[PDB]
Amino acid sequence: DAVRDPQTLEILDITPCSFGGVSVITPGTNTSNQVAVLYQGVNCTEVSVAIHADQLTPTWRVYSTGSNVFQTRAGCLIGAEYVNNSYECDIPIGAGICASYQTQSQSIIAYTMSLGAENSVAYSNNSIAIPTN
Amino acid sequence: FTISVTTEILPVSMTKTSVDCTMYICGDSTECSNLLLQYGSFCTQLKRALTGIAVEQDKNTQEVFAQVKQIYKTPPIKYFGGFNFSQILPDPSKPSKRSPIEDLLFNKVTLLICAQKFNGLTVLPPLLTDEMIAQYTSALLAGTITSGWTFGAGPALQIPFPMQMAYRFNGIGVTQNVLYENQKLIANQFNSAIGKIQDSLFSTPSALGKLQDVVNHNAQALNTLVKQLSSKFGAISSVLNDILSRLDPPEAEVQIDRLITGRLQSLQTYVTQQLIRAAEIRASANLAATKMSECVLGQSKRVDFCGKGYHLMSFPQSAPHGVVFLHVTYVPAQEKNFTTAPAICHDGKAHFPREGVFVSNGTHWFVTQRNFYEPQIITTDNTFVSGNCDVVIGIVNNTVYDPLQLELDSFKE
Amino acid sequence: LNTLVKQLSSKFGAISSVLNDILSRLDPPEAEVQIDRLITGRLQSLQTYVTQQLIRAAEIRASANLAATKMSECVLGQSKRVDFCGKGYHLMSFPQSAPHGVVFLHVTYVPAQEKNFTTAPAICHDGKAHFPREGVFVSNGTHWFVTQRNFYEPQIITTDNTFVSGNCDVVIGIVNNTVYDPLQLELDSFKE
Ligand SMILES: *[C@@H]1O[C@H](CO)[C@@H](O[C@@H]2O[C@H](CO)[C@@H](O)[C@H](O)[C@H]2NC(C)=O)[C@H](O)[C@H]1NC(C)=O
Ligand SMILES: *[C@@H]1O[C@H](CO)[C@@H](O[C@@H]2O[C@H](CO)[C@@H](O)[C@H](O)[C@H]2NC(C)=O)[C@H](O)[C@H]1NC(C)=O
Ligand SMILES: *[C@@H]1O[C@H](CO)[C@@H](O[C@@H]2O[C@H](CO)[C@@H](O)[C@H](O)[C@H]2NC(C)=O)[C@H](O)[C@H]1NC(C)=O
Ligand SMILES: *[C@@H]1O[C@H](CO)[C@@H](O[C@@H]2O[C@H](CO)[C@@H](O)[C@H](O)[C@H]2NC(C)=O)[C@H](O)[C@H]1NC(C)=O
Ligand SMILES: *[C@@H]1O[C@H](CO)[C@@H](O[C@@H]2O[C@H](CO)[C@@H](O)[C@H](O)[C@H]2NC(C)=O)[C@H](O)[C@H]1NC(C)=O
Ligand SMILES: *[C@@H]1O[C@H](CO)[C@@H](O[C@@H]2O[C@H](CO)[C@@H](O)[C@H](O)[C@H]2NC(C)=O)[C@H](O)[C@H]1NC(C)=O
Ligand SMILES: *[C@@H]1O[C@H](CO)[C@@H](O[C@@H]2O[C@H](CO)[C@@H](O)[C@H](O)[C@H]2NC(C)=O)[C@H](O)[C@H]1NC(C)=O
Ligand SMILES: *[C@@H]1O[C@H](CO)[C@@H](O[C@@H]2O[C@H](CO)[C@@H](O)[C@H](O)[C@H]2NC(C)=O)[C@H](O)[C@H]1NC(C)=O
Repeated sequence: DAVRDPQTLEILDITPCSFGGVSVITPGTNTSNQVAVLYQGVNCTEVSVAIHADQLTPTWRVYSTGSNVFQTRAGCLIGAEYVNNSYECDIPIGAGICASYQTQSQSIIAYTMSLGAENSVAYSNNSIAIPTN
Repeated sequence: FTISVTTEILPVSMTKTSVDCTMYICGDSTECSNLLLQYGSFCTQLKRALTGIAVEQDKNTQEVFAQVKQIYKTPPIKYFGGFNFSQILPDPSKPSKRSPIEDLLFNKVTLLICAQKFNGLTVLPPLLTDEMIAQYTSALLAGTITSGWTFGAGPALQIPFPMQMAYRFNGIGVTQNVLYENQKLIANQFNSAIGKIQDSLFSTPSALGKLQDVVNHNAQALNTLVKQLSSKFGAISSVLNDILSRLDPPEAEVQIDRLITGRLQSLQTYVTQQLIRAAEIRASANLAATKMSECVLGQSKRVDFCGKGYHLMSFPQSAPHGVVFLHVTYVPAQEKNFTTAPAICHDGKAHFPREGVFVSNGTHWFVTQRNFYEPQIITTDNTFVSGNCDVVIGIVNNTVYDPLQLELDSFKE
Repeated sequence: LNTLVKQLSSKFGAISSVLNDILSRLDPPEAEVQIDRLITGRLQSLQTYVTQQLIRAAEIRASANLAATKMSECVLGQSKRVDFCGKGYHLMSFPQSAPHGVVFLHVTYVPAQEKNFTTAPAICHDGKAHFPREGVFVSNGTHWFVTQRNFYEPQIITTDNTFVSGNCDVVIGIVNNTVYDPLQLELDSFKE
C-alpha cells in the first residue's frame, strides 16, 4: 500500500490501475445502428487523457470525448445526452439512471427514472368515496 | 384488550459483483494468458453466472417494493383521529426524506478494504437508490393510511381512519361499536407501542442480524478470494513475474499451469457459493414480496403470518439490503369465566345463538359476542329455532323474550 | 448442452484434443501422460455441468411447488389472499398448458366509477346510537342512507339496517337523524 522512498525520506502511497468493464448500450439493430458506451466505475476525467497513440487496450477510440460525455455513479457514459426529464426505464444503466432512444431528431438519451404518476388522495375526517360501477 | 406492534426483518438483496477472469488468474502477462486460452470456455460460464445473479438481485427489490401504480401523498394537515404516525412518516427537515425509524435503521447497519478489490473484482451499484426505495415506502404508507386496502385492488378510495379501523375490527370478529366507544384509549395504546419500537431495536445490538450477516458474508467471500491469490499451489513462488524471469519457458509453462489450476478452482468455488446464497436471498425476497402484498395491502386471516395475535394492519420500512414490517395486531386481555350452554329450552323449542354464546354468572343468562364481553338479553332476534329439546345434550331451562307480543298485549288492551 | 459438447474439443495442455491421434503417435509411457490432462479437464467440465443442473433443478422445483399451490388455491377455490390470484378481488381462474409450464387466466374485479360522499360513524335518534349492521351511512348532502361498502346502493335507514349500542355521548362524530321503525307505522293505522 505504501512505500518509503529510499533516496529522500518521505512516504508515498501506491494506487493500482483504474481498469473496468466496457458495456455497449444499443436499441434493436432493426431500429438503428448507433450505440452508447459505458465505462464502469470510472471517473472519465482520466479516460480522456488515457486516449493516446495506440496505448489503451480497446483499439477503437473514435468516440473519444466528442460531446455527450456524462458522469454517472455507475461509470462514464459516452454517446448519450442527459435530459432534465423522467420517463419509465427502458435500458437500465444503474444508480437510478436509465437510457432510451427517443425524439428531441432521433437519438439516444439518458435520464433518471420516474417511479410513477403523482397522486394525492383527498383525505378528510368526514368524507368517503364509494364505487358505482 | 391490548394493541401490540411487532417487527419482522427480511433481507431482500445482496451485492452485485463482476470478475475479470483473465486479470485475476494472469498478472497482465501475455503467455500465461496463452496457456489460459488452452482451457476452453470456463470463464464465460462464470461471467454468465455472475451477470445472472446481478440481474436477479435487481429484480428482487423491484418485486418487493415497486407495487404501487401511483405515488400517493399524505394531506398537509395530519390528524388521523388521535393516531399519530410521525415516527413512520418521512420528515422534510432532513436532506434524505426518510422516517426517524428508517434513519436509525440506516445508521445501525455498518456497511483499506475497498483498495484491495483491484484484481479484476468490481462491485456494481444497484438500479434503485435508497431515495427511490424510500419514496416507494412513503407511497405505500400514504396509500394505506389515507385509503385503507382499497388502493391495492383498484383506485384509491378515501375513508376516515377510525372508520377504517372499524372495518378492521369487523374483520377480526369484533363489533365496531367496541372501537368508537374506546377510540381514544385505543389510539393511546398505538401511540405507546410505536414509541417502544424506537428503543426496542436501539438497546438491543443484535436486532438487525440478518442484513449485517449478508454484508459480512459478502465481505469475507471477497476477502478470501483476494487472499487466495497469494498462495503457491505447488510452486517455488506465487509471483508470476519472478517465476517468469527466473526460469526458462519450457519448465515455466508447465509450472505456472499449477497456479492457473489453483486460481481457476478458487474462482469456481466462489461462483458456486454465490449461486447458493443468491438462491437463498431469492427465496427470502419472495417471502418479503408476499408479506408486502398480503399484510400491507390487505388484512390477513392466516395465523401467525403477519405477527402474533389477530392481524389489524402493517407498515413497511426500508433497510440496507432489506425491509422491516411493523405488524399492528389485536391481543385479548383480562378474561373472566362463566357457565355456558349449547341451547335454550323455552316452549319445547331449542334456541341456538345466531352469533355469540350463552353465558351465565349463576343467576341469569345472556348472549355475548365471542371475542369481547358484552352481555345482552336473550330475545328471538339474537337466537334461531331448530327442533325440540330432546336431542341436544346440555340444553338448559330459560326464557326467551319476544319483543313483539309485549307491545301488542300492551297497546291492544 | 452446447457448452458441454463444445468443451470436448480443447487440449487442456496436451499435444492434441483427439484421443486416437494421441494413441497412434506416441509410446504408452508418454501416451498416459498425454491422456491424463484430457481426463482431468473432462471430469472438471462434467462436474460443473452436474452442479449447475442441480442448482437449476432446485430453482424449477420452487416454481413447480408455487404453480401447484396456485392450481389448488385459485382454480379449485376462491382465495382471499391479496395479489395471489391476480389484481383485484378474485373471482375465478382457468388453467392452460404450455410447453414446460402452465398459464393461469385470473378473472377478477376492478371497481370503476366512484363518487364522493359524507359519512358519520353513528346516528342519534332518541338518545341511542345506531350503528350499521353491514354497510356505511352515506349522505348526498340532504338525506342519509345505508349502503353496502363495495357498491353504491342507498337504502332508507330503519331498525332492520342498524343496531343500538348505548347513548350518544361517547361516539365522536355522531349526527342528528331519524330512524324509521317499520312496526309502529303499520300498528298506528290498522288499530285505529
Ligand atoms: C376534521 O379535520 C380538522 C382539521 O384537520 C380537525 O381539526 C383538528 O382537531 C383536533 C382535535 O379533534 C386538534 O387536535 C387539531 O389541532 C385540529 N387541527 C386543525 C384545527 O388543523 C377536526 O378534528 C375535524 N373536524 C371536526 C369538526 O371535528
Ligand atoms: C357500468 O359500466 C359499463 C361499462 O363497463 C357501462 O356500460 C356502458 O354504458 C354506456 C351508456 O349506455 C354505453 O354507451 C356503453 O356501450 C356501455 N358499455 C358496454 C361495454 O356495455 C354501464 O352503463 C355502467 N353503468 C352505470 C350505471 O354507469
Ligand atoms: C406524535 O408523536 C411525536 C413523538 O414521536 C410527538 O412529538 C413530540 O411533541 C412534543 C410536544 O411538542 C415535544 O415535546 C416532543 O419532543 C416531541 N417528540 C419528538 C420525538 O419530536 C408529536 O407531538 C405527536 N403528534 C401530535 C399531533 O401530538
Ligand atoms: C383495559 O386495559 C387498559 C390498559 O391497557 C386500561 O386502561 C388503564 O386504566 C387505568 C384505570 O383507570 C388507568 O390508570 C390507566 O391510565 C389506563 N391506561 C390507559 C392507556 O388509558 C383499561 O382501563 C382497561 N379497561 C377495563 C374495562 O378494565
Ligand atoms: C349476573 O350478571 C347480571 C348482569 O346484568 C346481573 O343481573 C342483574 O343484576 C342486578 C343486580 O342488582 C339486578 O337488579 C338485575 O335485575 C339483573 N338483571 C337481570 C336482567 O336479571 C346478575 O345479578 C349477575 N349475578 C350476580 C350474582 O351478580
Ligand atoms: C326444564 O327442563 C327440564 C329438564 O331439565 C324439564 O323437566 C322435565 O321435562 C320433561 C319433558 O318435557 C317432562 O315430561 C317432565 O315432567 C319434566 N320434569 C319435571 C320434574 O317437571 C322441564 O319441562 C323444562 N321446563 C320447565 C318449564 O320447567
Ligand atoms: C339525495 O337523495 C335523495 C333520494 O331520495 C333525493 O331526494 C329526492 O330527490 C328527487 C329529485 O329532486 C325528488 O324528486 C324526490 O322527491 C326526493 N325525495 C325526497 C324523499 O325528498 C335528494 O334530492 C338527494 N339530494 C341531493 C342534494 O341530491
Ligand atoms: C341533535 O344533536 C344535537 C347536538 O348536535 C343535540 O343538541 C343538544 O342536546 C342536548 C341534550 O338534549 C341539549 O342540552 C343541548 O342544548 C343541545 N345543543 C344545542 C346546541 O342546542 C340534540 O339533542 C340532538 N337531537 C335533536 C332532536 O335535535
